[PDB]
Amino acid sequence: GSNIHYTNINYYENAASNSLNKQDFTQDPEKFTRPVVDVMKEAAVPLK
Amino acid sequence: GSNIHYTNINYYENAASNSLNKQDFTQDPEKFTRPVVDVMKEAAVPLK
Amino acid sequence: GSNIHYTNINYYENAASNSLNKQDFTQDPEKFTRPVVDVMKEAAVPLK
Amino acid sequence: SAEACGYSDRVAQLTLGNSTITTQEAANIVVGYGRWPTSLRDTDATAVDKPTQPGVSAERFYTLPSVQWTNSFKGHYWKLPDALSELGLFGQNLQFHYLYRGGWVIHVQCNATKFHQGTLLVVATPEHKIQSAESPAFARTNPGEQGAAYQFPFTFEDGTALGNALIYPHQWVNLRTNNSATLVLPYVNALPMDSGIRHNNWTLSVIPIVPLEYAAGATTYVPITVTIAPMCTEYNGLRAAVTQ
Amino acid sequence: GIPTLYTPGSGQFLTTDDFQTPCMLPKFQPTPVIDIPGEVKNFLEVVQVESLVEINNVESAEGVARYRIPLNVQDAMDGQIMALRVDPGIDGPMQSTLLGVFTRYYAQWSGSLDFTFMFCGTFMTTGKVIIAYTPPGGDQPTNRRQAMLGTHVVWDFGLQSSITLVVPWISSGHFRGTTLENTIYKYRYYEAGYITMWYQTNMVVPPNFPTTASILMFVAAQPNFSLRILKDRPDISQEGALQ
Amino acid sequence: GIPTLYTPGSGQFLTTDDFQTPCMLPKFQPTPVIDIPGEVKNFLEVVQV
Amino acid sequence: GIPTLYTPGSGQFLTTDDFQTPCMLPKFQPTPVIDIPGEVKNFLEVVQVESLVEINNVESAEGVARYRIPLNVQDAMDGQIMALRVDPGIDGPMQSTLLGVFTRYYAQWSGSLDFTFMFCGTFMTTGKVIIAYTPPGGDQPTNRRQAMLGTHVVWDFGLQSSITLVVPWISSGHFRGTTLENTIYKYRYYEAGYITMWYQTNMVVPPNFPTTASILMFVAAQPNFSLRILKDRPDISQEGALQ
Amino acid sequence: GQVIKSAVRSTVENTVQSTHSITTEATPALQAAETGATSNASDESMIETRNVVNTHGVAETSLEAFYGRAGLVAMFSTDGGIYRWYINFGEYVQLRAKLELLTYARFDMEFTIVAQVVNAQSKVQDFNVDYQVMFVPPGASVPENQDSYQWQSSCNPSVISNTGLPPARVSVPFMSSANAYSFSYDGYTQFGDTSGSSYGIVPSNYLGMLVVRTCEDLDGTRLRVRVYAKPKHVKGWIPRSPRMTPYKSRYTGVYTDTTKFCANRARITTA
Amino acid sequence: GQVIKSAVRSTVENTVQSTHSITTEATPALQAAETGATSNASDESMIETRNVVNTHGVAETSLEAFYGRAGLVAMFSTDGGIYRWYINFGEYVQLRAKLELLTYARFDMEFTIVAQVVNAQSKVQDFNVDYQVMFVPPGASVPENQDSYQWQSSCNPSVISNTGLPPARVSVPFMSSANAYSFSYDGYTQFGDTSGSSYGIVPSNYLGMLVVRTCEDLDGTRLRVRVYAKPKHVKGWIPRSPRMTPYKSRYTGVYTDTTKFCANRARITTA
Ligand SMILES: CCCCCCCCCCCCCCCCCC(=O)O
Ligand SMILES: CCCCCCCCCCCCCCCCCC(=O)O
Ligand SMILES: N[C@@H](CCC(=O)N[C@@H](CS)C(=O)NCC(=O)O)C(=O)O
Ligand SMILES: N[C@@H](CCC(=O)N[C@@H](CS)C(=O)NCC(=O)O)C(=O)O
Ligand SMILES: [Cl-]
Ligand SMILES: [Cl-]
Ligand SMILES: [Cl-]
Ligand SMILES: [Cl-]
Ligand SMILES: [K+]
Ligand SMILES: [K+]
Ligand SMILES: [K+]
Ligand SMILES: [K+]
Ligand SMILES: [K+]
Ligand SMILES: [K+]
Ligand SMILES: [K+]
Ligand SMILES: [K+]
Repeated sequence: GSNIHYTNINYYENAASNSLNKQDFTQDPEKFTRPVVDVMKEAAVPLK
Repeated sequence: GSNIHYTNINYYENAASNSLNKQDFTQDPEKFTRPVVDVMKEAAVPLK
Repeated sequence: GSNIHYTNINYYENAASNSLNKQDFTQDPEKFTRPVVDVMKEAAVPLK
Repeated sequence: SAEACGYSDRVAQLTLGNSTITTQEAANIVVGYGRWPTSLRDTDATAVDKPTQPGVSAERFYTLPSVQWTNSFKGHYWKLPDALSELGLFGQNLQFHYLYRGGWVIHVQCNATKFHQGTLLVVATPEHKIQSAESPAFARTNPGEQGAAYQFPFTFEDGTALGNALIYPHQWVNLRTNNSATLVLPYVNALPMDSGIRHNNWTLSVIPIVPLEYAAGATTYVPITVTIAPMCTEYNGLRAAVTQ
Repeated sequence: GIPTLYTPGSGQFLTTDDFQTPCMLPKFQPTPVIDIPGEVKNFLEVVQVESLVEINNVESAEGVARYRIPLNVQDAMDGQIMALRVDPGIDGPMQSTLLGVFTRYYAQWSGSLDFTFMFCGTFMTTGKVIIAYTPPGGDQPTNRRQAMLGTHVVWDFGLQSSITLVVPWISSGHFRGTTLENTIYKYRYYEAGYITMWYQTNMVVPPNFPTTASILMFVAAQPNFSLRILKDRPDISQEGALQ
Repeated sequence: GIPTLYTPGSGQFLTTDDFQTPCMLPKFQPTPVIDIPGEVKNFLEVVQV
Repeated sequence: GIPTLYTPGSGQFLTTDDFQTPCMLPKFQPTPVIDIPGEVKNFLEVVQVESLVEINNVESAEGVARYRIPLNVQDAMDGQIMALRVDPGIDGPMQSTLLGVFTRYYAQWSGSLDFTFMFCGTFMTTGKVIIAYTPPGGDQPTNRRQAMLGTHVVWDFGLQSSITLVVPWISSGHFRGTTLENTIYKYRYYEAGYITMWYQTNMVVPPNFPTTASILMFVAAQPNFSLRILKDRPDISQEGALQ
Repeated sequence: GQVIKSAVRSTVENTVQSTHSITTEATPALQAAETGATSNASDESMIETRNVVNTHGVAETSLEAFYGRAGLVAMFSTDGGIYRWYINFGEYVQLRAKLELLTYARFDMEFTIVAQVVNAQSKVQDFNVDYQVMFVPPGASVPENQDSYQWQSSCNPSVISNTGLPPARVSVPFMSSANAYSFSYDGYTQFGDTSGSSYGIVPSNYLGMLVVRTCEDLDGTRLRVRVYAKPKHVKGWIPRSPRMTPYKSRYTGVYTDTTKFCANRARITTA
Repeated sequence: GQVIKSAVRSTVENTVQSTHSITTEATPALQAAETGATSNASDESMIETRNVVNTHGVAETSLEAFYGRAGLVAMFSTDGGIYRWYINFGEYVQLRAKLELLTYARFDMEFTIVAQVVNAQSKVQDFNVDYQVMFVPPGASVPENQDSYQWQSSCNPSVISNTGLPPARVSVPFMSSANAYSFSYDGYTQFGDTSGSSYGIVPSNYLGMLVVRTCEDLDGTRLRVRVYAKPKHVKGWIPRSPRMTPYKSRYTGVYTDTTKFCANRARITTA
């Protein structure tokens, strides 16, 4: 996959000149998948 | 033969971009040449 | 003449890729000029 | 002692489940690539459902129909797991699941007498393709428990040299020396598990390289028998039974 | 801009070059490496495995029969059974073996060779044969007495069905060319010698038994064997694109 | 001048390449990043909806 | 991409350049270096070895006879025996010597020279000769008296058959050109002088003995000798490809 | 588990001096090929040997050294300024035969593209033109013409170069959905079909196609293209019996039967 | 063992001041060439000398400095778009004569290839074309035509460049099966043959051939090629007597007999 021996040195003044970002993580999708006020546990019924 | 002063620095993000591997060893061929359960010493007879 | 600040770094795997050797000395030519068993001093006569 | 003097005893007993196989003229036991069958590691697995591991109901010896070593005999082969796809609970588990993984213990039997001569190469080949024909017949790529006769032994049915088949796990049944061959095979594939009705991981071949000959008047009817046992098996993706 | 001076070789495409280059899929993450039996790291592991020699390469032998060395009850003594140049990379009985194929993928070789033979007659069939290796210098030995002066082993048929004759590495140089092509390169210079087999006594059998039997011949590289300079295998070719 | 040897691939335009290049406006200073709800970092967050 | 600026010289092929370049066989492993006698690291080791001067290069002398300096019983005194320019790289008696060949592979030289002579007459043949080196400025000396004013050695024939005349390095500059080509370069400027030989007394022999004898002339570089600026040896040439 | 170890070496085995042996105990020469094991008789046991400190290396036969060089995998000319090449290594036999020496293998690859302009009579032209090579994964739309919209290549990777520049080159990672590429597959491409045409091919080995075009239309000439591939970072499993018959088809290993591999000689007793 | 040491120096020997000597003891000038030894008389012993701190170096005469530069070894034109050159350095005399100054030598080499297009009248053309140089080791199949399958070069090393790019260049290691190349061999190429044609040539010096082609067909023109070789990392043994007669053949050292090396002069007494 990705290298653990990558050399990141910027040759230019402006950050716009830099190469692509190398993070690429993902985050908990809750803000999109479960944007509700009241927590609804997986083991219980949703509405009661 | 091979150098003892080789510079190995990766310029790219993905390992697929890296140059060829530089190990090149060989291993005991037993798993192919003598894949038997019972050890058969060179000095004794094979079957008895 | 030759530099005292030369940078010698090998970029390739095989020594055959390296640049020319930088020693260039000469050695006592005795094995060619005086390959004799008995030493013959410059101050004495050769044969006696 | 056999292990003390550094040799291999000619007798052997193989016990799996409710089955036991014995031989008094063996020639050691081969363990393919030096590896015994093993379960799928959590770091190699991909299918998420809890697997089925039938145990003794499927990991036992199944004997297939015998084959006659005729004068014109060119050899015979069987595909695995194809050959057992309809035998016992191993077959049932193979049919009811999408995925299967397992090893094998193979025992080839062929006895004659000290008055007979002949030599059989017994080889287990991974991914052995039957490609001597432009369009291979299903009857030959998946011959079932009856197995199929060789038509092109010299080229190993795949365009390679028979003599180089020794690069695969094998033994020989040389009548003057032994009457059986035994091979333990681990699961081999480029995947952690696969379909047992669409892919055959191993092919067992029994090929006569030195024709069967004998003192005039001796028994001429000499059978070759194959007994195979699935070992360390597991299945995933349960559903209704499906065969190829 | 850092001052630079580009040199000869710039822009060339050397098939054996070894540079780093941009990846088509820079963020791609491959499937995990799983546990698969039989990993090989060097092909020397393969040439050390014995394979059959197509030793009986004569008009009368077709297919499988070409692997069998004919043996029969003699009515004369000291007769010859077979002969072969030991060179692993030349055209002949060795070319279709594992050792031969890989040797043919290289230009030079070195190391001892293992020639193993298995007798396949009946349990009652006996015999003693001598297998000899004749280092280079002259032609193959003409009779058993001459052959016997070189490296050899006397084989007695019995419970242990096989015997090994080690053709030790005996060469002027550390390596030998894999071909003996003469017309252009004069490589006959590298001939490694011959291996011959003779009846030491005779093949003997009981009444009504097969008076002919077979010997299978195997060959493999020893642990001190190696190859150098990769080259295209002369056996693989084509006359047009494949469809 | 440092001796160099240019290799195959030189001058090519690989759409997925990732090099640093001179900026058209080297001293430009972008507007600040403000607080906007719903930031997404990976589309896996979307296919899970 | 790191900003760079390629400069003049880029792409040129200078035969004496010294860069690192990709190897055709990156993983190749050469045969071991074994113990072989006579290793040489610098050709200065070779030019210090004495070799024969083709001194008698006249019409009447063919082949081997050209290495012999003629000596004979005189009936007059102070006569001359031979003469030669000492310059090691010019056309003449020196050009076919070891020293001459290598000097001809270079444009400049420096150092003292060793001229050794071996008398080859009978054990009973006696004589004394004077060998002189005349530093540049004029023409070769016309008589023994003039020659005797320069560097010289008086040689007495006896048990020790040879004598050495060292032509010391006496030059205005640290080096001299190896050619004296005048028409274009006016290199006659570098002439190093002459070496001449004269009868000091006379060659004397017993009754009925050979009244003529020979002297062999050797030349070699001294330990303070060196060469600069490699150039193609003018003697090696061809008019068409060789087959 | 694994009952046979695999210790690594960087040089071949040395030879140790040995002496004569007259005994009934040790019998190194006696073997039994029936066991399936290769002889274990050593040089030192068969003859009297001397000491040899053997420093011969083993590097050139490593998988990396054997496979680590470029080989031709595709060669074609555009037609109407375009060409569609399905990625597979069965067209040119040399590299194909090499890969088939292993059953399974993982490796990255370096692709190198060499292109030139040729006329109708197939004569090379000194003409620099821009060309585009686009990788179209299975499922993506393949351009029908030299100017179709797919050439926008906003997602598909593309490489644009010129016949006047050095050969184009890019690396690709190990892309199979499997954990290794398979160079021998005894199975079918799908369930419910047992026709011979779908036997012996593992679909996961096919990663798509390369479609090529000249960015603008050539006048009466065509673009000639050669694609070379070089395996890198090779890991392999299960050595196979080498191909011993000519290849006949690009997608199958079908062959013509033969009764011999090497040529015949007069007699078995004359070397 | 070695009874004569070989200490290394980086400068020539200094001159030390000396004075007169009138004695019966020391006689430096007296020598005996019969012993086979070169005179050992020093400057300081033959004349009165002064002190000279000589800093002259010895670098330019080292083996590396002498051999370390490129020289032409091959020059040819394609025929039918192809040319087969057997690797050997006997065609062009300059480099050949240099190598023959040593009996045995080990060295790596840097090969440089310069190619241009020329027409039928041998006039150079400004035409950029791709060319391929393939190294075919002995035993490998040599391509018969410009488009034969061997050009796939999946194992044979090949270098593909263009007449429009700088000269191609690659390094090669010390490849002989021997422990040193031999530039003088008093023996035969094989056992059982004593014909003159197989005398004086050591086969291990022949590593194969270079076959060249233009990747595509030229129209009426040919590819002109020059190959240069430059020894590197030189190690040499046993200096030899320099060639003193013209070369006549590419593979043998045969020559025309002569009665003199240098030209004659009027008399031995006139310099
Ligand atoms: C955009 C630049 C284009 C460069 C080419 C990229 C090609 C990507 C595909 C790589 C897949 C390689 C798989 C090799 C296995 C095939 C084996 C077989 O033929 O059976
Ligand atoms: C693929 C690129 C091609 C570059 C050329 C590679 C050539 C490899 C061969 C090198 C062998 C050099 C041996 C020199 C000794 C020959 C002496 C002789 O002629 O007798
Ligand atoms: N078919 C177009 C002409 C071709 C064209 O402009 N194609 C565009 C839009 S369909 C494109 O995507 N071109 C990609 C390219 O050529 O790079 C027309 O309507 O005349
Ligand atoms: N002879 C071929 C034409 C030439 C050709 O396509 N050759 C192929 C396969 S034989 C090749 O290997 N070419 C290598 C190359 O030219 O790079 C035909 O049948 O028309
Ligand atoms: Cl041959
Ligand atoms: Cl031959
Ligand atoms: Cl001159
Ligand atoms: Cl002059
Ligand atoms: K819930
Ligand atoms: K259970
Ligand atoms: K070792
Ligand atoms: K044994
Ligand atoms: K062995
Ligand atoms: K000094
Ligand atoms: K002296
Ligand atoms: K001297």
